[PDB]
Amino acid sequence: SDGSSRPYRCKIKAPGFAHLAGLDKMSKGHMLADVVAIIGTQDIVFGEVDR
Amino acid sequence: SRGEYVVAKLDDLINWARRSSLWPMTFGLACCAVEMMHMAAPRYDMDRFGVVFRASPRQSDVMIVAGTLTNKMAPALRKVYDQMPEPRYVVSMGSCANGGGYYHYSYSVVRGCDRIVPVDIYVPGCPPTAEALLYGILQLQKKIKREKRLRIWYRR
Amino acid sequence: VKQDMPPVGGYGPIDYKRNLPRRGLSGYSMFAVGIGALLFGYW
Amino acid sequence: TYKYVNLREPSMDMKSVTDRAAQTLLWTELIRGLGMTLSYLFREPATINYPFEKGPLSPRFRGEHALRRYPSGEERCIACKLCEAVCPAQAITIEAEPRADGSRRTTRYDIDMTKCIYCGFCQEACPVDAIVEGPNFEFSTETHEELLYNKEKLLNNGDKWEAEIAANIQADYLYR
Amino acid sequence: MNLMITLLTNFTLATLLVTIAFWLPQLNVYSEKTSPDPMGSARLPFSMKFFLVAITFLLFDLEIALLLPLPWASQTTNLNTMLTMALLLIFLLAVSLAYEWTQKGLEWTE
Amino acid sequence: MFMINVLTLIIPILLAVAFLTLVERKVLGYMQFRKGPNVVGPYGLLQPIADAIKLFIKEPLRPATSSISMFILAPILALTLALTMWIPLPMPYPLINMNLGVLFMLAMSSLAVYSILWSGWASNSKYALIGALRAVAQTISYEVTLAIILLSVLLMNGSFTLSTLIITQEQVWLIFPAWPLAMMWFISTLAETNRAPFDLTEGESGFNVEYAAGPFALFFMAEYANIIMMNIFTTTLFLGAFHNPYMPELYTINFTIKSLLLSITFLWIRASYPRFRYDQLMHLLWKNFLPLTLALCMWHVSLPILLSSIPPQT
Ligand code: SF4
Ligand code: SF4
Ligand code: SF4
Repeated sequence: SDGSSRPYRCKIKAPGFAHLAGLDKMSKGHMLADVVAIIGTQDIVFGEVDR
Repeated sequence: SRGEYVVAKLDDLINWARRSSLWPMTFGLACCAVEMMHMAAPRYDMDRFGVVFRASPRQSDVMIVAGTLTNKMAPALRKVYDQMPEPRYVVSMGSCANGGGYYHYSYSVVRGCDRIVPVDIYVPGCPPTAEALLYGILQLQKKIKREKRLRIWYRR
Repeated sequence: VKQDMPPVGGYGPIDYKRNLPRRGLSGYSMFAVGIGALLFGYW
Repeated sequence: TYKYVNLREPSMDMKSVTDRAAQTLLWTELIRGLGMTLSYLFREPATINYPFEKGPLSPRFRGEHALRRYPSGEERCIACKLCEAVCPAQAITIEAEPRADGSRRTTRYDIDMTKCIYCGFCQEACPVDAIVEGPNFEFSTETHEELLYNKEKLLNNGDKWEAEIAANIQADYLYR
Repeated sequence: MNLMITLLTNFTLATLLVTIAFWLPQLNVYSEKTSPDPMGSARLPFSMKFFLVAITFLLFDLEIALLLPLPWASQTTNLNTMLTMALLLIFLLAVSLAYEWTQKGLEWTE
Repeated sequence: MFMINVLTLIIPILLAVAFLTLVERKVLGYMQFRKGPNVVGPYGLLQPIADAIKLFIKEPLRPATSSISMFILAPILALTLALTMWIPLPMPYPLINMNLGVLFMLAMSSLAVYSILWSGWASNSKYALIGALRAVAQTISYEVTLAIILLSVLLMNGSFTLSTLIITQEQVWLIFPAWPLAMMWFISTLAETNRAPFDLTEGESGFNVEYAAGPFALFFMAEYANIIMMNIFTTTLFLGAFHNPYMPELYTINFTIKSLLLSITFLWIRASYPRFRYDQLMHLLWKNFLPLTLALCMWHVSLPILLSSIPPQT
């Protein structure tokens, strides 16, 4: 806040943004059908991932 | 005459067959997809109308654009619409698909999905309720019911 | 004043534990039933 | 203040291991799932008969917008532009001028129903309860420009839905 | 003659249905589409596992063909020899299965 | 006169599979706390007719197939082997009474995979080819286990004639001496027709996605006819009914009720379990089903010898 009635900067940290970065690490050595469970076992909503 | 009556009854038959077996292809983009799945819930139950749940885009009739169409996403939507068999219809659900909504003035949001695909039914809301989307689907069924393809073919 | 408040005695108990019923016969009895059906069929 | 989910050591005696072997040789838990689904078949489904039956709603519901009137015919809005200043989506456009009798009245009141997020800030910022969000939600159109309401459309909506909007306001206004 | 008539009837109903499904909406008037899948530019890489399970199926199918006439063969007079040969055939089938098991033959398509 | 018999065999198959689609939708819906179609007709009885007329007037896809001969021929073979495969069924009298009806049905079961193979090859997408290869591998593996189970059960029966199975089950059912074979046969027929939880093309591509609405409908008819006939085959093989030579309608009603219950059990299994992985179903066959199949095959070879229970050849 800069003292006015509007925010100067509003950064939104989402839990799903950091979880999706680890998808490449967690899915290493697994099958193609095991990947869709990993994207399921991390509750990923793309409204908060992309903001 | 005889031919006008015959083509009228045939048009009514094909209209009933097309409107009573709608197979939708949703677009799970944003909030409005969650409300769509709430319409597919046992309380409202689209499936009792003949409207199946999560049909394949290669065999679907109507496309439901539920969410915000961004600049990075619109060519994929146009590709999906171009790879859909006729007769096809597009239903815009929510403010984002109608006119941008909250993100109308954003740099990366397409202000309405009517700039990419032709839209038959506009469902307003944010999110429009499951009753509202069901009402829009029923209104699309009424719009299909009063089609006059064979009458135009015979008259031309 | 009139406000949305809980009743003066409080609400009733609410269960929240996992409750699997633990139904059914044991392994010995199930296997005995299987061999009995096999023996009747063979006879 | 914490519990250990999935930290159970199964018994290694003959009875429990024979129960486990019978479970994986005779499909006990698959029969349990089948019995669950079969029991759920004989329950009454929760499917309502739309449009002959409607879902339950509260008098706080935010649907289609409308412009109200006083109980004398005079419209409530006095062109104070609070709703267009508080609208987060900038869906409201207001232009005003004094009319023939000198009252402060609007000459243009447009609400872009494709921009509006249906948040109800306009009806809570109105000092005279002029603009309201009515209970109507079955108002889907077939053309984009039909969702661009002007002052005449909102006045027609108010005159159409006053008999329900007044009752909803009467039932709700004590919580505001 | 009855079996040939039934086969011809099933075949002609199938091709009538295929012709109707492939040609009835062709007479309708519509608009054409351009000539344009995740692997369009990439070539198909060979996988040894699918070919291995194919040949395993073929060999087990051949031993199934050898094992098949047992219902006719159970009515013989050399019952000891028939029982010994049947048990030997199934034992050799199980030995082949166990040897494929031990040498990591059923890997990633188990 | 015989063509009347052929038509009365083959037209109720199409009616039964259309109303099987309706029954599947209704029974699946009622098992998850909602209703099925009840708006189009009285309790949705007009739903399959509307679906058929909708699917037969949709615009065909016209894919860019590498070959058009295989693209045409795959529905031809699929429908032909779906409808030909009903004829040796003893309900209680077969259309064609053959000495080796079981071997005939097994031969058409082995032959039915060419529709999948040609559909995968004709589509220009190589992902569809990969999916078709996986489906073919699954079908041939469960073909192997079907053949061994059928061999052991017929060794109990004593002949390949399908009508003899009614005679050999006059006293007691064959599910009583052969319930592990019954369970494994049921799962194998479930996995043969790409039925849940063994379908793969729906989950993460299909081999028949490139087909038009009409050919997709024909593939659907072939698959559902295979499902109904496989349930009828299981009913005849394990759960045979009481047959009176003076009133065949008793046997007809009885095995119709049993096969209807088995088809409802198929839909019931569809709405209870998550999908298998491909390697998991390979593990289920090659490491679990096959050793037990070979052991029970040895047991059923040796059991009539040591019990003086050898059935007659005729
Ligand atoms: S219209 Fe509203 S509810 Fe729908 S996607 Fe946009 S922000 Fe979400
Ligand atoms: S409900 Fe909210 S977004 Fe809609 S007009 Fe009122 S203030 Fe604007
Ligand atoms: S807040 Fe009320 S009185 Fe003020 S301009 Fe808006 S509708 Fe009119």
